Order: sequence, then C-alpha cells, then structure tokens
Amino acid sequence: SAPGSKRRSEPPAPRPGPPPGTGHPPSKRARGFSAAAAPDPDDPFGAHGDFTADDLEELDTLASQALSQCPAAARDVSSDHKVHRLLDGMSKNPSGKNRETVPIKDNFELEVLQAQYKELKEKMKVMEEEVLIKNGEIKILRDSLHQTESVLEEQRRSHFLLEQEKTQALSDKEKEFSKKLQSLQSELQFKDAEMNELRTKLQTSERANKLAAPSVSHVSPRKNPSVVIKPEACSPQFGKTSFPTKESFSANMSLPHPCQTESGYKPLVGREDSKPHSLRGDSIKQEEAQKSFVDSWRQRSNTQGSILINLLLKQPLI
Amino acid sequence: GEHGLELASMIPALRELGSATPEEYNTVVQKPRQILCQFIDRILTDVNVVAVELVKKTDSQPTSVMLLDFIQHIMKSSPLMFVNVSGSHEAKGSCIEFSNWIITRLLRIAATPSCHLLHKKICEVICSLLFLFKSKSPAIFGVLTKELLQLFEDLVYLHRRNVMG
Repeated sequence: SAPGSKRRSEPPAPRPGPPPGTGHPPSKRARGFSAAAAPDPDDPFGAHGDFTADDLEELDTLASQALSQCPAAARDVSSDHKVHRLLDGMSKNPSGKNRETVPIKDNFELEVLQAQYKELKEKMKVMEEEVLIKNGEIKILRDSLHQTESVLEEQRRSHFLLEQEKTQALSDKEKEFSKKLQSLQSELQFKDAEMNELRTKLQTSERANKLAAPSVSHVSPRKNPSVVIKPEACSPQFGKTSFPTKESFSANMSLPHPCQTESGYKPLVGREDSKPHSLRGDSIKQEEAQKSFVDSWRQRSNTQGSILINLLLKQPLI
Repeated sequence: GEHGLELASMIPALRELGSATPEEYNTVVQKPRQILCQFIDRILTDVNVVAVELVKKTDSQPTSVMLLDFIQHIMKSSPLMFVNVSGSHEAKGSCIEFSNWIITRLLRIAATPSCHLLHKKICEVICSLLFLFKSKSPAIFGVLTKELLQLFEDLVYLHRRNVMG
C-alpha cells in the first residue's frame, strides 16, 4: 500500500544506471522490444472501447518508461522503428481515447522524444493523428506537452519541404488561442511555443495566427512589464524572446506592407513600455562582475532587440 | 557589385592578420575588423535568394575560417569577432540554415572532440577548440539555438560540452 511511485521508479532506475555504464546503443531496442510486450502488447486487445492494459489501471505509464527507454541509449535509429509497427499498432489507435489525460502527455512525449531522437517520416504520419486527436479544452499539462508535441515534430516539419507544416495552418496558434493558461510554467508553455515559432515563414499568417494569439502572448507580455519576478530569470528572457516576436513581426508586418495590427496599438502599448524596458531589463544594479551568464540578457539579447525596438518601430514607428 | 565591394576589404582583412607580431597592429587590424561588422551592419546583407544569401555567408564563413585561423594569440579580438559574426546572423532574418551549419560547425568540432577522445593532438587544434570555445560563448551569445530548442537542440552540443568535459 506504500510502494506506489518509488518501486515504480526502479524500472528506469535500472534502465538508466545500465545506460550509464558502457558501449553502443543497440541496447536501446534490445531490452525495450523485449519489454515492449509488458505494456503495449499487454494493451493490444482493445475491448471496445478499452485497451487491455491501458484502461484498467493507472499504472499503464511505462510508455514514459519507454520514453525513458527512448531517453536511455541515444544511437542512432534503433528503438523508434522497433516500436514503429508497435506504435502503429498500439499508440496509433490507443491514443484517441479523447480524455486519456493520465499520461496523455507522456503518450505524446514518447513520440516526442522519438521525434527528437532521429528520423523523418514514420512519426510524420503520426502527427496527422495528433492533427486528428487534438483539443482546445485539454488539461493544463495536456496543453503543455501539446506545445512540445508539434515542437519536436517541427524539425522534420521544417526538414526541407516542411512536410507537415501547412497541415496545421488551421491547427496553428488557433491552438495557442486556447487561452487563459495556468501558472508560470503554463505561461512558459507559451514561451516554449514562442520558442517553437521560430520556423514557418510568413506568407499566410493572418489565417494562422494574425499575431492574435501573439497578441494574447502580447497580453501576457503587456502584463510582463511587472507580471513576474525571479522567475523573471525565466520570464524576462521569455520577454527577451517576446522581443524576437516583434522582430518576427518585423520580418512579417514590416516585410511588405501589412502592419498586421488593428486592435493592437493597445497591445503594442505596453509592449512599447516593454520596449522601453527592453534595454532596461538588466539595469537594476549593473555591476562589472559576472559569474557566468548575468548581464548578457539585456546586453546581447538586447543588441538585436534594441534594433528590434527600432524594428518594433518599423511597421508602426516610434 | 556588393560582393565585389565585399571583395575589396576582406582580402585586406585577410592581409592584416598575416603578421601576428602586432605592437598595436592587431589593434590596427581589429579596427579594420570590428568596423567591418559595423560595415556589415547597415548594409551588404538582406538581399537576393539562397545562392547570394550563402554567397554573403561564404566570405563570412571564409573569414570565419580566418577567424578560426585567429587562434594564436589574439583571443578576445576573435571573441569580439565572435559576436560580430553573430551580429550578422542575428540581423540576417535568415541563416537558420547557416545556424544549422553553425550547428554543423559545432558538429565539425564535436566529432573532432569525439576523435579527440582516442587522439587529441596538434595544439593549434587545441587552440582552434579554444577558438570554438569562444564560439560556444558566441553560441551562448547566440541564444537563437534555444529558438531551435524544439529540434532537440544543443544538449547535443552540451554532450559535446560533456565531451569538452
């Protein structure tokens, strides 16, 4: 009755300690495909509509241990296609349970670290199922890994011909328009989504984002003039990355004659105050001693951003 | 004629780094070098498609190899040139391909660091690793690699930093 999570931690604890031992990573698909029967083929029956291991007990989260097994031994293409026809069996069909929220994240995070590892195409069909199985009222962690979900897919969704990118041209920042996020990690979920927004060039932004979820991000950013403190060590860098969004708006609105902002001078208002606070982000004390990374936030990530302050003064000037 | 205008001083910038016997001539070389990024600041970029975009990046990467050749013994001048090179890619509105090529430039030394496990030698390559160490500081000054943090980013190069560990 008192061995719920500690005894369940011993699986990856055994897995990572042997991962931290010795040579090449063919063990990433050796013991895993052996152990792949223990959950996924243990959930293979699908008694309608309930899998055999998944929808009986809550301890069907060894996929996170399989994600930990995906995180165990990193070379070079092994466990993913070894779980490929297993996930096309299990995780393709046993993911649209439409609530799933007990490790619905780690279900996707299994595919995320799969897509993080290597490959191009087998997960690129699986993102259509994530394009299929989506939600706008997901859980706060289910929205959180969803921001990571297209993020790990974005590298092959910007591989050469972008391969999945216009599949979510309606499943764009519309999904970031699932607003009213939770506490600062869910605020940082948008910051990772801002970090996810670096690719995908700016032809048709008005149907996809219209900088309107970015205005909702600017709504967070207009708050962010004084919304955070000492997680501002995250959040002002997230504001410094929000300064890239105006530079991204500089590469979109001041690209060819859009200006992109109708009811957003109110939004660019405190953004201009945040542009006033852009170079004034690390200007409380400003001593000449720096341990490893202190003053470079509003100096070097303000070198481009004071330009981006003038490029917040480019589509609509200062 | 922009590349021909870029051809005018870059070989002269390749010339002033030849004699590494300065007595404030590297100061007279950095005053050409640090102004050259300021000459690269207002113009000589933001231009035609990926051939000419790589062509402005070619003599950039050629002078970055000359900056990589600047291993002994003007260290911080190359570090001044490190963010100066990063200022171009910051002002590129582009060069995420070149950032992946900078990630490949990180991967150029990474497998070389992985080859430095069984065999580290040729102290210039130890010095060019120190030139790449300020490029890691330039990657620290880049921080648009965290704009590629969605793509399973420089944790790879942190493993190279673990290989530098």
